Amino acid sequence: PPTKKARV
Amino acid sequence: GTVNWSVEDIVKGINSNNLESQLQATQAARKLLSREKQPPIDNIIRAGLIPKFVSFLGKTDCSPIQFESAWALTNIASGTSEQTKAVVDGGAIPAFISLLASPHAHISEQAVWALGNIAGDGSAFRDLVIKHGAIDPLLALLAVPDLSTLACGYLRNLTWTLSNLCRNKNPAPPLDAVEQILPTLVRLLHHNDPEVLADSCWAISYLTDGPNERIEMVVKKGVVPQLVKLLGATELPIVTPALRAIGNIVTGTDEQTQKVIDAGALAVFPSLLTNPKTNIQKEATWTMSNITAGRQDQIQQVVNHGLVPFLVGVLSKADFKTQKEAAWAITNYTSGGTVEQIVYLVHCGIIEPLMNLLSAKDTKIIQVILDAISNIFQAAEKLGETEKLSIMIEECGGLDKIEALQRHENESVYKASLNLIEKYFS
Repeated sequence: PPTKKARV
Repeated sequence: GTVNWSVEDIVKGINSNNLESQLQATQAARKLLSREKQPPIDNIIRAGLIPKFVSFLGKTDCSPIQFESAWALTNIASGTSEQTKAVVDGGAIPAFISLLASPHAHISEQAVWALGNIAGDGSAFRDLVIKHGAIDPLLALLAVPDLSTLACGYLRNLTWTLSNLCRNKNPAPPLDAVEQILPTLVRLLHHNDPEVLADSCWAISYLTDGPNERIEMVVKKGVVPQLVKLLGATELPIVTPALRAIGNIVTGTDEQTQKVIDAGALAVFPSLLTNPKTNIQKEATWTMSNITAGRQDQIQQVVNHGLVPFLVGVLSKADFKTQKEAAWAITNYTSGGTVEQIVYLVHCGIIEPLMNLLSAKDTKIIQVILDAISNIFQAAEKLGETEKLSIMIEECGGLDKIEALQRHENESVYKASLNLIEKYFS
């Protein structure tokens, strides 16, 4: 999984 | 119209003495930061806007600006470690933890998300989020009789942030935090949403990626049967972390491995060892290698489930990394197995693919294969059948490869090969 994710 | 503002206009609005102008400018910033095409994170930081956003997090009387600033900061913190650090340095951690108690679900969700990014940066920020007390309010958000009454996206974000609190090593998370989180993870592992299940399995895989004491923390909660069940799922995003967790667990003690076996895991490995996804095959063969490294009754369980032919198959044809894991599984088998089990291994056809792998350009797999051959020859001696094995190796071209290895760069390689030649081919 991703360490971080932006909200788009 | 908050679309396509300039950073300069955003600064003008945020520096006004007007809460509504500040809100409009903060939403404009949020919209800049939420475009997939190169969001201007560094320009936003350089304009000095993070402390303003953090202070807006505390404006309980204007929930919309709380939300917009939470979103903007989430997206800043989703970037590089330096950008996440910028968010942390502005005091965002305690402010987001406070927002976890917001009566507005979209705001507390945004706070969960932001803390997930911060903790996901690494061990230090993870542990700092924990020290500020994030775990209690996070877990309180999940204290409902039926998880199905929570919004799906909300629950997914909570699960993901919790998995980031379980993630990373050097150091691993604090033991007391792991014990605090684990019951909720167990409950999430029985939820029916594929993403919740995937991220719960990932959290478990993180917690089992360590020494036997951590593995034991997890195994004591009784989750291994559920992990095996999920190992049988059709969704690859679930199988992958379930298999990772199972493999981690079987790196532990023979008793922990036995708990995996008792849960019925081996019955899934015919498909896993033939899975069309290369990484599933590799990790299944790695798991098998750490099961054939155990007790003779566990090797015998591998035999009874019909898995030796599948190991022969993976040794015969697979991605090379999977073949190397299979060679490891064979060497462990032959090192720990009885004479009868090694005989059975030979009768399933291990010798020819084993030999064919000796022409590989990898020194470690050659060492492993030679150790395997030595163990098999030892069993043959114990049976007085070394000549049969010598002939078998000669008929498939193995003797040529071993004699060629006699003159190899690596020391262990040439020593072991010369030993084999002198001992069984003279």
